[PDB]
Amino acid sequence: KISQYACQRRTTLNNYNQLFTDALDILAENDELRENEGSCLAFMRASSVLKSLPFPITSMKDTEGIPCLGDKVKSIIEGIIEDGESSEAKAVLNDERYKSFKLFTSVFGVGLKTAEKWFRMGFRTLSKIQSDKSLRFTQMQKAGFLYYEDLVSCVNRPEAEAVSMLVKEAVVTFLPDALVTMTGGFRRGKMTGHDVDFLITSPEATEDEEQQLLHKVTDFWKQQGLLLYCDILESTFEKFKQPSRKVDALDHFQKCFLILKLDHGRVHSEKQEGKGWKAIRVDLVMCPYDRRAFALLGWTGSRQFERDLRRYATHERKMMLDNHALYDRTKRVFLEAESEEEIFAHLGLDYIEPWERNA
Ligand SMILES: Nc1ncnc2c1ncn2[C@@H]1O[C@H](COP(=O)(O)CP(=O)(O)OP(=O)(O)O)[C@@H](O)[C@H]1O
Ligand SMILES: [Mn+2]
Ligand SMILES: [Mn+2]
Ligand code: NA
Repeated sequence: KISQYACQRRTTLNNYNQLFTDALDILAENDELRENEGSCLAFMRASSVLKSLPFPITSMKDTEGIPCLGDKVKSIIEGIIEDGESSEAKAVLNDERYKSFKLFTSVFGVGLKTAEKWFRMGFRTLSKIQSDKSLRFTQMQKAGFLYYEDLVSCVNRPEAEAVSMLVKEAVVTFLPDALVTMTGGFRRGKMTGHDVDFLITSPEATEDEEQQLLHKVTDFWKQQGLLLYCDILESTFEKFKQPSRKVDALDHFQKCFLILKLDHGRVHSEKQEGKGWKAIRVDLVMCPYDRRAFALLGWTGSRQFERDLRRYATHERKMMLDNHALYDRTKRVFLEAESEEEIFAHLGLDYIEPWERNA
């Protein structure tokens, strides 16, 4: 019996149901754009459970006993079994609002509100947006347009590893005892990603040393001429506050959203070609040493795995979980963890490996 929770499922990158899940992911994305949160959630949960299957669905009988598959979802599956296509997802892919939203938000610095604004102004192409003499762009959007081709091309594993070397070299220069971990999609085993994320923590650093590290590391890269974009968000972390009750929990740790210049010579791949460097989106998070397991768990993802982990903790265990802590409402105590395994054990869950969290 397959659980309704992604945190009680093993979801690996060998997806046998991409025909169904690609269609469900498109329908969920459209519901997000149309502000239909409920329908979005139902399609995301259906897509997630099909991603966990160890075999491809080839008939409607194969869907028996699978949770999170409502009547609307089963109609979509039936249509794909019929002729190998989803008429519903095909209509979304041909919709002008959907096409514009996907295209505009593919730019770093452009979200739902700016994409909607440009659509209602009559824009349909990035060429017309960039060349417009009346539009005003944020510093984030300027970087998004300037490095667009590099950012839209996938970051591969040799590039992610080359970035990891740069991050570690910079970090240990100021904090030699610091632990640097690659998180996000690449930690879940992905071959490619839109960015490279890292968790940084130090067992001996002070509160001030912890606060200054991201400033020191980015100033060092600025001096090197490697910092193409930088936004540092100061910490709002509260050591003794209860974890978030929200569906999508906010992270209060100090973090930075960067664009780094990655020289081709630093990349050890099978394959200078052009300008000799590639712009790479990099996110760095700094957390207190005692919260490193909660931060690692939250930053590893996937987003669906994190949502279900927090939902299971609340509804099944009367626990409150987020990127900073785990609180037991029955025992009235915060639960400590030195590893992700200890968090799973506190929750009464079998340990799910990072490459099994692709929900
Ligand atoms: N810029 C950011 N802001 C907030 N959280 C982020 C973040 N980047 C990464 N994370 C966190 O770490 C996980 C990775 O998030 P994302 O970076 O948005 C992409 P991904 O799941 O890593 O695959 P991809 O970036 O390789 O395509 C998420 O669970 C999220 O909570
Ligand atoms: Mn990522
Ligand atoms: Mn990221
Ligand atoms: Na965007």
